[PDB]
Amino acid sequence: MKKDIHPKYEEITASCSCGNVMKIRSTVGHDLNLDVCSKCHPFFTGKQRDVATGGRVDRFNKRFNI
Amino acid sequence: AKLHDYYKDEVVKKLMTEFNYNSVMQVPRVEKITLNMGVGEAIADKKLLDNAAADLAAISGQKPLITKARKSVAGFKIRQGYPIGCKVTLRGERMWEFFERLITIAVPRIRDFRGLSAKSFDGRGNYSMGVREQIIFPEIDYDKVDRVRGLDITITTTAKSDEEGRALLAAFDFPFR
Amino acid sequence: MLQPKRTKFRKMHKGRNRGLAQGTDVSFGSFGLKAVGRGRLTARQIEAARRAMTRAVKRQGKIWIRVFPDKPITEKPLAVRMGKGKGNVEYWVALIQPGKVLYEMDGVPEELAREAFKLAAAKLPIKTTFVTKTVM
Amino acid sequence: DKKSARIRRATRARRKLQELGATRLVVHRTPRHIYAQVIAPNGSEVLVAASTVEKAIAEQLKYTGNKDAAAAVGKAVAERALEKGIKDVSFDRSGFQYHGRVQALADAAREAGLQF
Amino acid sequence: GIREKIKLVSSAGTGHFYTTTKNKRTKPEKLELKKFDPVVRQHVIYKEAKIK
Amino acid sequence: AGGSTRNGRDSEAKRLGVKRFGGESVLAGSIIVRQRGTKFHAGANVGCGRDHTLFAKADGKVKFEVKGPKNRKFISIEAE
RNA sequence: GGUGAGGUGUCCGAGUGGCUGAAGGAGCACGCCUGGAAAGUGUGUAUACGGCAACGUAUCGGGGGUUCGUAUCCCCCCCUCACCGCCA
RNA sequence: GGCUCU
RNA sequence: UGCCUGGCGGCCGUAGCGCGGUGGUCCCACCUGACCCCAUGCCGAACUCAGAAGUGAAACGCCGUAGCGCCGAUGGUAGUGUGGGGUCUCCCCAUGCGAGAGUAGGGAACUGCCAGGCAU
RNA sequence: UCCUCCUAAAGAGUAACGGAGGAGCACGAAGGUUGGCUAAUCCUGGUCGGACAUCAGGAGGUUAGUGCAAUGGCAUAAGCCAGCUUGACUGCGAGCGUGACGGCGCGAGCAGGUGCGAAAGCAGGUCAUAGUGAUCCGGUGGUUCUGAAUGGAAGGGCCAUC
RNA sequence: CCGACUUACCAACCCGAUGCAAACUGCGAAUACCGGAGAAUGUUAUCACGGGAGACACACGGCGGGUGCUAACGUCCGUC
Ligand SMILES: [Mg+2]
Ligand SMILES: [Mg+2]
Ligand SMILES: [Mg+2]
Ligand SMILES: [Mg+2]
Ligand SMILES: [Mg+2]
Ligand SMILES: [Mg+2]
Ligand SMILES: [Mg+2]
Ligand SMILES: [Mg+2]
Ligand SMILES: [Mg+2]
Ligand SMILES: [Mg+2]
Ligand SMILES: [Mg+2]
Ligand SMILES: [Mg+2]
Ligand SMILES: [Mg+2]
Ligand SMILES: [Mg+2]
Ligand SMILES: [Mg+2]
Ligand SMILES: [Mg+2]
Ligand SMILES: [Mg+2]
Ligand SMILES: [Mg+2]
Ligand SMILES: [Mg+2]
Ligand SMILES: [Mg+2]
Ligand SMILES: [Mg+2]
Ligand SMILES: [Mg+2]
Ligand SMILES: [Mg+2]
Ligand SMILES: [Mg+2]
Ligand SMILES: [Mg+2]
Ligand SMILES: [Mg+2]
Ligand SMILES: [Mg+2]
Ligand SMILES: [Mg+2]
Ligand SMILES: [Mg+2]
Ligand SMILES: [Zn+2]
Repeated sequence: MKKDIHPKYEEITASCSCGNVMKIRSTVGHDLNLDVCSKCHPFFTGKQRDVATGGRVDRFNKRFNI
Repeated sequence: AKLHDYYKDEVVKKLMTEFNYNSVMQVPRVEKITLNMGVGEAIADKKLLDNAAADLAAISGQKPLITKARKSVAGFKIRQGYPIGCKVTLRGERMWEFFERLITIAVPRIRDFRGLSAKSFDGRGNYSMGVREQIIFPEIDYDKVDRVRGLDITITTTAKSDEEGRALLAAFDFPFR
Repeated sequence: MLQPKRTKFRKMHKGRNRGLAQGTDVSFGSFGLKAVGRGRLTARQIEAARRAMTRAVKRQGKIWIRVFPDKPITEKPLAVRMGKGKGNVEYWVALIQPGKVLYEMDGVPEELAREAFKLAAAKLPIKTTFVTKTVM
Repeated sequence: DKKSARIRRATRARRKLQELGATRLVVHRTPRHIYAQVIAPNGSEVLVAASTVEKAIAEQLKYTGNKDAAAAVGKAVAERALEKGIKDVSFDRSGFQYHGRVQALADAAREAGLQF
Repeated sequence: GIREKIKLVSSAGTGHFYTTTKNKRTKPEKLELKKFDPVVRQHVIYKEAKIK
Repeated sequence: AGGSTRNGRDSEAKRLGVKRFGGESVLAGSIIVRQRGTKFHAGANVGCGRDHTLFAKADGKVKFEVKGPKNRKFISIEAE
């Protein structure tokens, strides 16, 4: 790489709401506090729940009884 | 080089097993990652181009190569030689470290992330995806914005087929679907 | 009337018409009308003989036309002196050597092809003959 | 690919020396070894040759593909050329950069007595 | 024929000059070249002057 | 009376070609071929001019020959 | 018959390559005044095809082409204007 | 100041 | 002397593609790393340097294979120089030259110098 | 008037109010050198982004490119990038080509001095072929060559140039 | 919105077969031309320099062609 032209690329620490700690090299400089990581993202359970089609007959039978 | 070490220890053993390769060199490997921002609106002013290179330089710690028009087309009002985009090639450790920050931080920072496509592997293992918005990277400060951009990522690997790249990224727990 | 759609050039030299032909054998169909004489045909003569055999077969069978008029022929107007440029393109011809198969035909009997090619040959300036598909 | 582009990169000066009638020193460079040979102006036969694949040269060395090996080779080929009476040649880089092991070889041959 | 003609006067004190052309619209800046002066038998900077 | 034209022009013949053929003894500097391109190519003791003119650098006989992988035509002066 | 010039949305009209799929105005559609009309006045103001309406393609007489790019450049066909279409 | 028709 | 490999040529497709197989002692290749020599209109990708853990996957080389490519007769045909002739826009005769295309067929190159390795 | 192709009959040349097209410039880099590179088009995938911008791979293998017309060339690239630069040098020039002539052209090599390159070497404008105008007269700079009694000068000559 | 399907209304590319070209060529003659060697022949027939010219309105016929109507005792070229 060239010497001066590229920005500073320094290892910092990024902690998250799930308590993950990951040291990465970045151009931020300061330490980083995250919101979601790949550990705590609801991609493997929540997005599965998040389809939620629901039944029309079941709503019908739910609303009363004959 | 955390993911490069994870490649070298567990992905190679996995793929040699699940493909019955004769040699370990027969295994796929990632080669480069290309980060393009096609900026067609910089014909109004260079500073829009000049700011897109500054933003993408924060993402990947490289000064981007400002690309120009290969030829001239009149539908877009460009002549051969106009600076029309910016790219960054990432290889080596800086490639791996960006790929770590990507699949660990930025993909979760996508609004309404629900997976990727496994139908973006260009027939020959090389995967290409495109992000709508640069704020998913935490390098970018949200107030310090100028314009909501978008870029595209192109992971070039040594996989001959399409599935060998699909298995490689799945070995890196790449969020297909 | 057959005519090239585009041409690289608008006019052509008069040339000559010596030599033997190449489209000699009946390639595609079963029966053929072969030129014996020498000369130049036109798109009108071609289209008239096509009409005479299409009507003679009552659109039964299939007719190939092996030739195509690609040579432009210029003429000067009346009361114009011999100078002052080459004349204007008036019509299109095909140079015909002896042996050239002009037409082919199948799906019909031999005698019907004889009477059709005879009705066509009555519109053509050159002397023709009837041929069949030879094995080898 | 890389072999072919090196040849394309070399075949201009080779044809130029071919028409110059120049007795020509040919360098060939590998990651492990480096080769040298002095070729007659017909291009079909050699006069002297040296390498790091030879035992008499390689056994005095640490690694065959460094600059110190390349200088020992250019020295040996110069001492063989002057033994055979060949003094003025022209250096063919064979599509490499005049740099590093190639430059150290030619500088060694110049220092030992060859003239180019 | 917008490309007018000029002369490149020797800066060696001699009145020697080369003559040449230029586009003064696209090259407003003066031409300075180092050319041979056969009187002094040296390479001397010549400068653009008017053809007069 | 009437007419005109637009096709009256042509240029002068440049007298190209091969001035000295094979087996033909020449002096140094003698023009062998005048040509536009390198329809021929310069071999031994033969130079190529500014306009791809082939001239002899030495004295001797002309040798036409086809060499190279592209089967290009080379002209050489044999020694004599 | 030859030469030269030309052919613009409903109309007139400017319009010599890149903000001319169009100035501007008139006309037309819509509104307001008016008992109702006009004339004052104010507002809009291409055609088709295509998508889904993001918005895109075509057309400067028509048709073919140079060019990244043509309403503007070049050719062809027509149409028109002007001049010549003579001496015997 | 002038400002048609029904 | 045999085999293999590398370099430089000769020749320029009977020498090239394709398909299948095969090679790692050496060589070669990929390959490891890069603070340095040097380099990237970004990037050790390339170039370069320091090396030698791994693999022959790719590349390369070798072997095989007629799907092609290529080469290619013999005879004839076309043309044509000279002379002569006719029904003279075109042909014929004597004589000399003699194609192209196509057919049979060939055909998966040959060879030189140096160097190295393993065998002998 | 000049250039390119055909006519033009396999050396050159070759006419017509014969068939088709162009030129009357441009460039201080679009020249030189060293080093490096290799297209068109299409296919797939991909944020805005669309037939067509940019990006990644593959087919292809020059169907592209050449400052401009056409033809011939061009991969060792003559095509495309960057560095350094002014050989877009001065005096000459063996020897040839082409013209009735005037004239036009190619040119190795020599002397001087220079640029690039480690070096061999290359460079006396551009891939080539169009981009032009005789003489006279007159103008400008330089040069004692001449200078109508002598010394100068005017004027003339020579070199460069308009 | 996605489409549904079935026509014969066509059709790109590619492949196979078939033709044409003055301004097409992955082929390619005969002749002609340039150069060299060698006899025989020919009143040097060759070249250079010098003195004197004339001529520069051509015709037809054969072959190869442009143009014209493969019209002209037509016209314009090459060659005899
Ligand atoms: Mg427009
Ligand atoms: Mg009268
Ligand atoms: Mg009233
Ligand atoms: Mg009234
Ligand atoms: Mg294989
Ligand atoms: Mg490497
Ligand atoms: Mg292999
Ligand atoms: Mg034969
Ligand atoms: Mg044959
Ligand atoms: Mg083969
Ligand atoms: Mg093989
Ligand atoms: Mg000729
Ligand atoms: Mg001839
Ligand atoms: Mg150039
Ligand atoms: Mg070079
Ligand atoms: Mg695309
Ligand atoms: Mg040029
Ligand atoms: Mg006068
Ligand atoms: Mg005096
Ligand atoms: Mg005096
Ligand atoms: Mg021909
Ligand atoms: Mg006269
Ligand atoms: Mg005369
Ligand atoms: Mg005559
Ligand atoms: Mg006459
Ligand atoms: Mg005749
Ligand atoms: Mg005639
Ligand atoms: Mg006649
Ligand atoms: Mg005659
Ligand atoms: Zn988290």
